[PDB]
Amino acid sequence: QFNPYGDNGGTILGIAGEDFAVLAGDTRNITDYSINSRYEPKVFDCGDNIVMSANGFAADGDALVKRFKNSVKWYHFDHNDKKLSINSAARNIQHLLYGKRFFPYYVHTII
Amino acid sequence: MDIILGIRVQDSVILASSKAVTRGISVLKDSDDKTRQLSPHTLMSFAGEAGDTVQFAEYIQANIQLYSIREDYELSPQAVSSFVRQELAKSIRSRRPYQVNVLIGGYDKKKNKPELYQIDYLGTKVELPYGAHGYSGFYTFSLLDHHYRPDMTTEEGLDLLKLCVQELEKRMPMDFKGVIVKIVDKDGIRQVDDF
Amino acid sequence: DRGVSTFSPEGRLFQVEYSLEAIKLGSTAIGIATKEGVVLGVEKRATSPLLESDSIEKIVEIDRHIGCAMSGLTADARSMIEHARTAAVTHNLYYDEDINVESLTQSVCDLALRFGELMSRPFGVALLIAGHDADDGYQLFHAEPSGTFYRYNAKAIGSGSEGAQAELLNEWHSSLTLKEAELLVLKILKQVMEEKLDENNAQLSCITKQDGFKIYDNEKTAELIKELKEKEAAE
Amino acid sequence: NNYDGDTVTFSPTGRLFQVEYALEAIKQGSVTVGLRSNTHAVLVALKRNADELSSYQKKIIKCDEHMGLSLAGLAPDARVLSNYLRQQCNYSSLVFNRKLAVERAGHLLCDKAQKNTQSYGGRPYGVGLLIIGYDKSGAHLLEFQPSGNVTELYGTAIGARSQGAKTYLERTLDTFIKIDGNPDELIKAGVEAISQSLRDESLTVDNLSIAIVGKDTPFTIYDGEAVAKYI
Amino acid sequence: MTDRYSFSLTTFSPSGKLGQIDYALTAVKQGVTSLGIKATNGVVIATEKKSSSPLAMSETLSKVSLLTPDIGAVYSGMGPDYRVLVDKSRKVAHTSYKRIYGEYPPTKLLVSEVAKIMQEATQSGGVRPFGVSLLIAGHDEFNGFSLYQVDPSGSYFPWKATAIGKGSVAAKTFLEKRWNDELELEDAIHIALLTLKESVEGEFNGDTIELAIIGDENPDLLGYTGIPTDKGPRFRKLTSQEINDRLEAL
Amino acid sequence: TGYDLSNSVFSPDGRNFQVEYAVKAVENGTTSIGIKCNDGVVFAVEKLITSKLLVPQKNVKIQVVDRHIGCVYSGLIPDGRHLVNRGREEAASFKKLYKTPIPIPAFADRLGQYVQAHTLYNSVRPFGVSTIFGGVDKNGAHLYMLEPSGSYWGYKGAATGKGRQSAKAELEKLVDHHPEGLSAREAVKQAAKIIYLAHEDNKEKDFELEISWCSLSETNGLHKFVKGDLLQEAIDFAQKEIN
Amino acid sequence: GYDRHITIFSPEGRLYQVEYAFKATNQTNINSLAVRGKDCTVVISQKKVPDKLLDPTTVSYIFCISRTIGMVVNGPIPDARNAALRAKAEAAEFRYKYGYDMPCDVLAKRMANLSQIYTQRAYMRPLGVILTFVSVDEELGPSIYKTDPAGYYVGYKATATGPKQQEITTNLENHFKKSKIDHINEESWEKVVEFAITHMIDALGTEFSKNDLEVGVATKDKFFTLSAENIEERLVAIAEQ
Amino acid sequence: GSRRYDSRTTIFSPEGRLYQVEYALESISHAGTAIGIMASDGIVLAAERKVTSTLLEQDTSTEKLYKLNDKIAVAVAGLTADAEILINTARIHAQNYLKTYNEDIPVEILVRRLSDIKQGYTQHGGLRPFGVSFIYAGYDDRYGYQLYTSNPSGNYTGWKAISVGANTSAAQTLLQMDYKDDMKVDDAIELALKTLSKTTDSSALTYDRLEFATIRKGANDGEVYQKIFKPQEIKDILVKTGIT
Amino acid sequence: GYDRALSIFSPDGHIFQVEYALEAVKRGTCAVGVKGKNCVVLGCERRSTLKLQDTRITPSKVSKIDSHVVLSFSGLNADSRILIEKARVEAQSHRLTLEDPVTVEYLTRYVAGVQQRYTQSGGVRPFGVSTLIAGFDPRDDEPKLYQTEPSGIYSSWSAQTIGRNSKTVREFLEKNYDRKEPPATVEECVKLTVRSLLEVVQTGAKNIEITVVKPDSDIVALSSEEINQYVTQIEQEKQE
Ligand SMILES: [Cl-]
Repeated sequence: QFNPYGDNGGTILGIAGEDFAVLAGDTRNITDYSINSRYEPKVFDCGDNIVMSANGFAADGDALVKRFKNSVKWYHFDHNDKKLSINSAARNIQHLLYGKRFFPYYVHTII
Repeated sequence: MDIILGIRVQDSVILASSKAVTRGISVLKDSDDKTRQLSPHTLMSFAGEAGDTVQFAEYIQANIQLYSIREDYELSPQAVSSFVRQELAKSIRSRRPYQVNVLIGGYDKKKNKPELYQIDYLGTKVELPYGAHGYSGFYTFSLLDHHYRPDMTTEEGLDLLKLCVQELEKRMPMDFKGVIVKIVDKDGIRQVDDF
Repeated sequence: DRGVSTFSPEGRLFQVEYSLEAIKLGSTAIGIATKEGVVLGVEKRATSPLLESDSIEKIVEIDRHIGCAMSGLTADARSMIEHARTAAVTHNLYYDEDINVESLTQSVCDLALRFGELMSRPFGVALLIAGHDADDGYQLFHAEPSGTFYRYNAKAIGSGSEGAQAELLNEWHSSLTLKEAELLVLKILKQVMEEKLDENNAQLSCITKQDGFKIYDNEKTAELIKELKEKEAAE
Repeated sequence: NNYDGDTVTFSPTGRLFQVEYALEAIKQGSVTVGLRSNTHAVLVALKRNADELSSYQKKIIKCDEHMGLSLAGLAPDARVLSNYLRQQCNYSSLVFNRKLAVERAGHLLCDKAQKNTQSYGGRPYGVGLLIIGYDKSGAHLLEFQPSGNVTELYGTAIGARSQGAKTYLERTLDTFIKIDGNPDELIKAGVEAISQSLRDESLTVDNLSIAIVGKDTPFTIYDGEAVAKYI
Repeated sequence: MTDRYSFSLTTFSPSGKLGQIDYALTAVKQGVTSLGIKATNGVVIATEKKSSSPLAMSETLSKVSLLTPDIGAVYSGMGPDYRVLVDKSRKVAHTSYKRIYGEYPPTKLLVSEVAKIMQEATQSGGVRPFGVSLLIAGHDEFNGFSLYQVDPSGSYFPWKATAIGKGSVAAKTFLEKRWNDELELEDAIHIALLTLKESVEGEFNGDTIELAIIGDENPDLLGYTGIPTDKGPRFRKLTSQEINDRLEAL
Repeated sequence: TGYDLSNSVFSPDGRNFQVEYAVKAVENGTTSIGIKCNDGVVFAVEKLITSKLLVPQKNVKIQVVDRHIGCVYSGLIPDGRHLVNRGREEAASFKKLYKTPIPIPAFADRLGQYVQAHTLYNSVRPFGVSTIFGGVDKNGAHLYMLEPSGSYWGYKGAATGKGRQSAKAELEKLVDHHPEGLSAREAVKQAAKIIYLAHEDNKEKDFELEISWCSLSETNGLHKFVKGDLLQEAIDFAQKEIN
Repeated sequence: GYDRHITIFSPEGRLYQVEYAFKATNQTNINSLAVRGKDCTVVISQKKVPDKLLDPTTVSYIFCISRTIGMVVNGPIPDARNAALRAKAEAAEFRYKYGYDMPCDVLAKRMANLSQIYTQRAYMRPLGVILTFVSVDEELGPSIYKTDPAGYYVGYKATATGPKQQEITTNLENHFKKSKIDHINEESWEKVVEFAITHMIDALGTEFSKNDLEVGVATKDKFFTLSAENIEERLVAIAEQ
Repeated sequence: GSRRYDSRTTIFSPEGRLYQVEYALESISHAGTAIGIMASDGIVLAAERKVTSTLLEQDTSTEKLYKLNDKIAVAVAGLTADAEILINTARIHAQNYLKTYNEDIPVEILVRRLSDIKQGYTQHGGLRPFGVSFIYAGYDDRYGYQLYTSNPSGNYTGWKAISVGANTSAAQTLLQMDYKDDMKVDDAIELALKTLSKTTDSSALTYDRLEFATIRKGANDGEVYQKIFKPQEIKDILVKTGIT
Repeated sequence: GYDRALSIFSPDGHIFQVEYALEAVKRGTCAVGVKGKNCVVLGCERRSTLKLQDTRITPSKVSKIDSHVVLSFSGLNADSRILIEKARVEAQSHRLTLEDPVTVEYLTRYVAGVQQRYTQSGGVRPFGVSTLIAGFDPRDDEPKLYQTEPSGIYSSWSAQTIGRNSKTVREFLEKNYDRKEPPATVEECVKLTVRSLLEVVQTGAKNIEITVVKPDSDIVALSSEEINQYVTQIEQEKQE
């Protein structure tokens, strides 16, 4: 049987300071016991001073980040270049993820 | 939902329906009325899968109430039961069937007769002097076989129903938290508040 | 006959131009935007004295920060209001925030030209959409059935509109208070209305940042009418 | 006359009157100018107001980081077409990781407008567009007419009194094409061009709308006190 | 590339006339004469094979068509409209009847189904009525022999005998004099040939006349043996020779 | 009367006047030609320089279908593009199913049936273009010309637009004076001349010559645009012949 | 007068669009003829290449529908090709579904039923063409069946179509009145083609070169068109007797 | 496009009438008269055939009186083909109601359904209305004997006696004159035939011209019987009442 | 599907199909609505051109939508059934989802919305019907009377009439109805409703129908004799 999911490993970490925030991730990409890449960026600048990472199954992670980046683009078009606040971004990402409630994006996301 | 009984006597139909609503480990409620008035002289009790039971009952209720306004007329218990049966018989070959068993107790104002219909989730209709759904019938039908007479009064019907409830309280494993009893006669539907 | 989406030789859509004529026949609606709020007022125009005038709902809430007044075939506005309210609430659901007044107006206006042979004809109603958001502050928009919308410092629509707009031309300045704007709407309504203006045949409303969109009570409007009469008599 | 009831009908001389009437809506629209050098491309648009209380109708729409247009005619039709361009620009990026070529963008607009001219029930688009962009082959300026005809140009103008600005550009051709690595001088030439289409009214601070795209310049729109420099 | 004619092309005029039906009836009037006569032991239907050219092989053009083994049809009016109706009539006899009940429909019900198709062309979107009148002769076990006329309107009437098309008025008067309720099939064929001779101008023989009967069961025409209940088709198209034989005793 | 107001209506003549009106749009357009040579075809077109502001060599009119077919048209330019877009879909589905690139006669009928379909209903307008197209297939070179009616034939030379009569006269001389045939490089030069000669009908505005060609020897049977030195050589040859 | 624009009845009971489609039939100004031999069916048609720029090899109104069926069209080429493509599709689909080659007369009926629909349904116009189908059918033998814009169709012993059809028709009528048979009593198709050309020459009163004619021949199990050189051979034989 | 040829069958005139409905009613005014008369112990349906020919096979013929179920019948005036479309729909609605509720359909419910179908053709779809007016004669256990009529507008009303088709003005005056509430079926039969006999455009009223039917609760043991009269039985009732 | 735009704007800004639908309402029999202090009364005209009618089974002019709301109308009868059916369905659908019967205002707004939709949908004409919708909201004793019309506008009325000669009866009501003191009792309200109809009806009691709706689903239709007593009392007082 075809299994649509995989596990590309990795680990990510968000920490919120007083007037800053960090989003860290390791750069290793794996499948089973093989290393795919020693430097495959996982944490992305999405514009509007938001950083994002969708760690787990890298194909679903890339798909989600790509869709959110695009969501930011269309948020500018549709609402007069308004800055997407982090709380708004979060709610938008909930709807992206829940949209595939019955065929999930196999990732733990942090912004 | 567990126990629903029906008994048709001389001049009325009596429906007894358990009050317990249990989900898994806990008894969430002990005062649940497992019945809907479809028309002034027709009452439907129901039991089956959670959600499906009420959704189906209220759906039938809305349709019979819609008929009553359109024609300014009450459908006979026979007609309401045939409508209900068809809905269930349609249901059983659906994507997701209604898992609901019903008793329809009604007083036919034209014929001046009480009528009790037993319909299961497959759409299996039968007119009976007394009926039950699920495990209730296993205990109660033998009692009713022994003690029933067609010319019984409503008070005799209620005493016979107490004897059914006592037997169920003695021998069934689940605590169904007693029954709400309702009488359907020429004057309409009323609830026996002390049972 | 002829296509519903047909261009005239001058380069205008016949149906859109004819719907604009229907809007001219409608009751007057006036909007005035200030730095203290936006005021929306309407002529009710009851067709008979037996008609209970409080049931005439020509001023309408879209969200807490967005109000709306209408003029023309007011039955056509119900599906536009419905769309606006849904758009406002739906955007709050997706983004956890109030929706921009411009973005709301743009959403309403997207319905306008969805007609052909979709709905069978344009809307026969113009809207004054007033609101407040954090980005562009207090705003008043005029939403037509052409699909176009203009922002306005002040605007009149309906039967008395060109008369009212010339009056708003002179009277409006950037330093208007809310109380001044209220009286100014009442003044210009009284001027262009056929029947004598009172609390039962005219309605006021406003939208402020603090309190949001509020339709005024008849008792509150009555006091502002009495205040207007005295200040006109004062010189 | 008898052959102008719908877009599906040719006249006896081979004309589509509904398309020509749509073309007329553009001439009624406010003037907008487009021009470019080898490094940058500039849109200059005279915005129109309803009256003194009203705002000035926005003429320039951004399609991507490297492309956008100015409109003249029905603004709702410019919104539909710009949204279509936004999507096509976006599809090129998502699927091919490729910025959409300005020439190919024109071809897409042409074909979208065309379908409305050959089928019954629909109407032509009632708007003209000036698309500017910077892609892998440098700066570009396009003129879209709702007949379907799209034309790559060094400079142009569309709208009311646009023939004045178009003549100026036709004289200035050899000068402004050489304005490389100097955005302010290219905008000046565009502002001087659009001035040839003015009568009675002059360029005020909330009247004028300018946009620019170029080599190391994203498509950005300048309105309000941002264009006071060029008045 | 759209069918935008979702509206009726047949509508009521101020006088209450359905114009397109009347005009269809006018087309039927111009058409060649065909007739039907019902006997006690059979029905006969007949028409003139009006050949469009002498180079044309008029045998290939069948104006008289078998619908079921016991039902036949003939027409007056537009031949192509008739041909497609015969295709639909044959099919509806199977789909709406034989595949349900395992037997062929009775004459009246098949007629009803044809009538329905013609009525729908009189009310549906983007179509004109059929420009034909049909004469459908048939037999079934419980109704016996029967003859029906079907008009462009969808209306149908049972007849003892009738004619439609060119010389119908004269032909119907001729049949009124000759018809009685004691006619044998041979007598009806003889009367059919006499009636049809009046409306024909040119040659009058088996090659220019098409004539079929609904009569006795023909087990010889069945094609197989071994089922006592299947006794063979009651419909039979008379040959060119069989017609000429009866024209000598005319 | 009223027979010319709706497409797909036969006049009492037996004519579809809306198609004949489409032809007028074609006759109004710029001149385009096609020349069949020994092992290929050559397409050329007149591009009117409306203004100095038009960027030279940029507003390309000739279109490629698949990799082996060239298309040029006169009339309503968008209608031509729509037809070529369809042609590309037809050529793609043909190659997808049958593997081989679409033969030119096969491709011609695909355009022919599509254009003809736009004369069958009142809900669509006929095409306002005559399209000259062709290329090299397994059976050799083929040139076609396709009208608003859906009518098309094979050609030795083809011409359409405002300068068609002038062009047709010139093409007819080439057919008479070269029965053994014309070379691909010759056909490019002659195509340039014929567009220059046909420009006397559109003589008010100056123009820009555009040529393309498919030839078995010169382009490996692929459609290519004539560019640079070979284009300038053809322009010089054309300029010399008019003087 | 919109009863003349679409296919609905006029007060007289007429379909004017059908009648005007018949007139479109003669727009090409080409005359066709079809005759039957013992073993064959021959169809000839005038070929007119007015333009010198035309490739004469591509100018044709005879179509190979299937291996056994040929079709000559009288009418404009776009409608002719519309009808050709459909007939080819129908003939191929028939073979696939029913497991034997579509008979000529059945294809004719099918195309006629399609033509009928255009006369009844308003959105579809009639095709302005007359379709003459020819084959050597395996059951019926040499076969000529003709369809028109009305949706009429019938078998023929011989036929002619075009502006001067009546002249050709009477010429053929008079020959068959002499011979008293339904066909050309001739063994080889080559001589049946010679008959066809000869009787068109007599009927039209014009001489033909090789490039003025176009010939189709149906034999058992194939239909084929003759080349210019095959026709030349035919013309030489006619002249030599 | 197609708009050019659209009659627009579902529009108001300036006066607020539906053109096609009015013209359909004009069509119906030329159709053979049908009369319904309701008595205390039954209903009569009488109707005049339109196409007198001696060669029409009358005993197997049905243009006027149709059976919807065992309890309900209709008399038709207008296009027979149109009526048959509606009749087969009404026959199905009756059986759908029987299948659902296990009770025969009440007369008004069946009538309303058909009337609603007719209404639909006047408000949407762009099609011509049905050129038919029905007289419904029926029985149910709620209202007993009922007479209704529907027309192409989709409006229906109940009646004690009613005519549709030709000469209804004259027919309705004669019925209004001689009808009484305590009337019986045998009297109503006589009234129906006398009314047709006077309003008919023909020279004389004969058996071969009529379709006749009764719905009686005068079957064996309190049931309801629908009698569609045979030609000979119509001939007998014409002699009995004294018309021939 | 049939998509044709039947309701469209004309050069003067009018939608003729909507206005011609109002002419169908003008043709319809007169209907009147009068709300008292603790009741609403719906009066309706029955034209006496139609005798030999069966008044038991003929569709009555006032229709119950639910047990607490009624709908009368003027205009095309066949069109009114469609609105009544949709309203009845929506009334049960409201009870099913909201667990509460409709308010009179809600039901009016729904019926009005259906009427509006038919003025800008392809392939349909407007309803040739205006309605009077009357009743009492659940657990409320304030009377409600609303009017709708083909365009889809709706509004609340102290008293209102629609249909033929509605101009005359509206004239009557405008002078006879006092807002400060409405008909205090059922008797007074029915009397004023009958009086107003007697201006137009021009015949005794067979041509008038009255339906009284009271709070808590108390709806009753008056008989001929009960109405005829009001007709007798009005004209005996008038002779003075
Ligand atoms: Cl077929």
